[PDB]
Amino acid sequence: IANQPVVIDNGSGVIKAGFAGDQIPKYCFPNYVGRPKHVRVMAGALEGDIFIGPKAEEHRGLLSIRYPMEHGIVKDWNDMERIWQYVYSKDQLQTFSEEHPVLLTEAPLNPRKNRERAAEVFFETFNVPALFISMQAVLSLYATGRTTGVVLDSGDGVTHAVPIYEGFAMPHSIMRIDIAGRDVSRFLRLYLRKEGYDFHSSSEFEIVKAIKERACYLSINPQKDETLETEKAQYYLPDGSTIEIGPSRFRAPELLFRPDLIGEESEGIHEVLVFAIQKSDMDLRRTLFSNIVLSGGSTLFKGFGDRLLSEVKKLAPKDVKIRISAPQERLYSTWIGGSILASLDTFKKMWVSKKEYEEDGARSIHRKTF
Amino acid sequence: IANQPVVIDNGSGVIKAGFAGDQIPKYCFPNYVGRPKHVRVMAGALEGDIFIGPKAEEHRGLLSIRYPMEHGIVKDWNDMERIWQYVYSKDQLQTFSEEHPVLLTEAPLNPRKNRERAAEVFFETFNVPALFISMQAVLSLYATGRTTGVVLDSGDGVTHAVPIYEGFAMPHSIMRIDIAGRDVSRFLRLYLRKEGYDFHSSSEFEIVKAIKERACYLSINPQKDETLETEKAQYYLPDGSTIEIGPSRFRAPELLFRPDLIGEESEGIHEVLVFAIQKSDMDLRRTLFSNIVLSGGSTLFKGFGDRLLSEVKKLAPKDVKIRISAPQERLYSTWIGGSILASLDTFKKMWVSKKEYEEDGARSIHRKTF
Amino acid sequence: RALYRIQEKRESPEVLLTLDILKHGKRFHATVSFDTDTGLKQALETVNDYNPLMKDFPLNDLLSATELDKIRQALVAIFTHLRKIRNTKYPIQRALRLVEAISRDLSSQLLKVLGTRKLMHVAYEEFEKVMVACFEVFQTW
Ligand SMILES: Nc1ncnc2c1ncn2[C@@H]1O[C@H](COP(=O)(O)OP(=O)(O)O)[C@@H](O)[C@H]1O
Ligand SMILES: Nc1ncnc2c1ncn2[C@@H]1O[C@H](COP(=O)(O)OP(=O)(O)O)[C@@H](O)[C@H]1O
Ligand SMILES: [Mg+2]
Ligand SMILES: [Mg+2]
Repeated sequence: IANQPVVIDNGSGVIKAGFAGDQIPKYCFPNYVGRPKHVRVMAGALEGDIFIGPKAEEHRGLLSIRYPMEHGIVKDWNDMERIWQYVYSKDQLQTFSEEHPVLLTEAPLNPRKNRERAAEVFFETFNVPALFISMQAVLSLYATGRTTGVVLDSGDGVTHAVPIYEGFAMPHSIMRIDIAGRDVSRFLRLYLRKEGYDFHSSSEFEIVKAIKERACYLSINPQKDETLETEKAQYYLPDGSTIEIGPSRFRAPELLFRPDLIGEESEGIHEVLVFAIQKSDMDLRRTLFSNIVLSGGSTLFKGFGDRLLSEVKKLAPKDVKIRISAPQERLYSTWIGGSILASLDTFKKMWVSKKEYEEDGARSIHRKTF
Repeated sequence: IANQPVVIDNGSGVIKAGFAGDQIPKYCFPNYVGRPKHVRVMAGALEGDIFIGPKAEEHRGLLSIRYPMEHGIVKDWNDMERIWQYVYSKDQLQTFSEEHPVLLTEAPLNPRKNRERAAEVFFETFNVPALFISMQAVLSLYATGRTTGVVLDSGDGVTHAVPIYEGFAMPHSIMRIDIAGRDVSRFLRLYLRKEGYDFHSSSEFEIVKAIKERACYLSINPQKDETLETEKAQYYLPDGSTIEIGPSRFRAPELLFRPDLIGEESEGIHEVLVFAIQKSDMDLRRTLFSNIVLSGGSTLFKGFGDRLLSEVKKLAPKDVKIRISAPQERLYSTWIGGSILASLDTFKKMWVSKKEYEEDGARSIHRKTF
Repeated sequence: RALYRIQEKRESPEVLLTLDILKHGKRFHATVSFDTDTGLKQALETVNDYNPLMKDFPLNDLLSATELDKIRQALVAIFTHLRKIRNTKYPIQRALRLVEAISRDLSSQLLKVLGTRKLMHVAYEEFEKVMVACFEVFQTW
């Protein structure tokens, strides 16, 4: 049934779901499953043993939290099936999976088994008419309104730079590292433990994520701010008590720009971007430096753009125009692109029809994904 | 009866096209076909798999470059058909091919099948009213305005010394070698590799060609400049990086005067000229030495004229005045000659008419060209 | 012609200003769909590619022919014009269907001319002249 297709930006930390043609993702919620930690004792307690969406956030302290996917790869598939069912529930999208094509998204350079199982879940558990699994850089470029650019997407679980010139993707310049917002939040939890505040529960880890979102920033340069030893700032916990953050405010998001702070022998986000640009052809490099597009929630850190510009200037050639485009809707750029793409009449030629899946199976989605 | 004839000097490096009577070729573009080598992912990308002309130069980093001609001989005839179609497109000459006689140019001592297939393409595919396959050197001399002399045309693919007496090219004194500007640029690529700066891509061969056109010269004394300490002039690449050239700056155009640097047991350009002069009649040698006309792009190296004059004086007899003429319009000398020839009313008596080709075939061009 | 008219309208200042305003409001849905989903570029490419074959087709000479030699010459002209298909990217199956249609027109024209001839009424030698002319037309085909 050729109703409006359903666009599901399948983030590692937050899922953004809506119908194609909508200006913004109407149904966004965290990508985790909460289960009641304690014992149900009273008649008339909360119904159901699986809490997903704002119901999980309202009763966050009551629940033990599990994230179905890590680094863009689904680890628990029953939880992912539950969450994608919740996307279709009476609360979210109030619709039937059978009647709407689906535009899914995944990180680049992901395992093939992930795509295979996602297609299997969306064609067998849900009897979707049509599925299309799309990479996210193209959606960032659609949302920002370009055809040329290098998309540096840093989300909850995966950071990656994808260069595209005139709508042609360079698949061999795609850089990816598994350092993203969740790693920064874990590092911030470690630093807070080193202050004296132990946040070992999972709801307390969500509190740490809120701390990272609210009170954390990237200094323009690390050495002078590290040596200054500035004063501490007060953050109010949910229960009313206060904590002194201090150096954890800025030493935590520095994990993006040097993953060796946790022993990972990986590249910084600036090195990811510059390597993606410099692996491209020699003539496209100057154009790619002038068109850098930020995406994902981890690029929203206070002072992120300034530090990234300074680092890319340090790494780029002399007198090269670097211009980083950082739209306001960095969180929802991927979904807005998916909505723009799914609304096109050309989108009918891209998806994998259900009968086409039955004919081939994993081969159909493997061919038509790229 | 037909429209004004169209002159098409199709070199190995750059094609130069226009209408007869123009002072200069208004429609010059490189003689290669660019095909995109990356993955088209989004709607709104560049349209078409074939990029010819300035569209190929604008997106040069996106394309694999293929040269149809090699040493003045068409190796890929589909690409040649595409390029000649582009010569007639709305971007160049804005006219239909069924209305204008054509004056194609061909390098001397080419394969017979090359001329036959070119005429077949021009009479069948393009349905030209008439055709005339000329020779480049005699046209260059016509452009100079002289009637007797020696034309040492050194282009991208083939260099050749042709003596002409009163407008007639002596065919038993034509000297030709296949070492030309493209060979010099390949040698320059090899030397830059020997200097640490490595280029592989067909698009980066154009960067090497630009380096040749920008920073390369012919030293008057190769052995003197060889032993001295180099200056290492720095060249700025398109991406903004810099490279120090040094000894490769002058040893690269040395290939014209010493083919043995690439293991070829063929004459040098000075030897080509002198052997063409000395193979002619003993009566004409003095006036041929007194009338030498340079042509083609490879004759534009800094110090080319002085070096060639020194070499010819070394090889020429004493008490013989040597005058190498180096007109400013060396690149378009042969096209200007084709335009001068096609303007005359006698050109009506020179072309192979369409009916003549229809009734005879390859024999019509075989008698009419010679 | 209609696609050229649509293209001329698309380049007018009003359409460009509307698209620029929608871009400045970040309403990229409409602008991207207008750029891509129209199919105007592909249609223009197809019709411009087909134009040399369709331009100045001599079919009228076959349709206006009232004598068998004129029909034969019109068929010569029609096939010589159909030889221009190499320059285009026309579908070959569509070309064979066009040849089918040209055969239909040839049959209709021959039927009309022979109806004006009244073959059975005239003497036998005139009938033989008309027959050899018609079979020369078929051999030309
Ligand atoms: N204002 C902010 N400052 C810093 N980090 C943020 C901010 N807003 C969101 N984030 C981080 O971004 C992540 C969510 O990014 P998202 O765009 O959902 O990526 P994905 O699509 O891969 O899930 C969260 O882990 C959160 O920690
Ligand atoms: N200023 C210059 N210095 C050195 N080489 C040049 C210069 N300009 C053009 N060339 C070389 O000349 C070649 C083109 O010469 P041209 O006369 O167009 O050849 P053709 O006869 O094949 O058209 C190119 O390969 C280019 O490398
Ligand atoms: Mg994301
Ligand atoms: Mg030439």
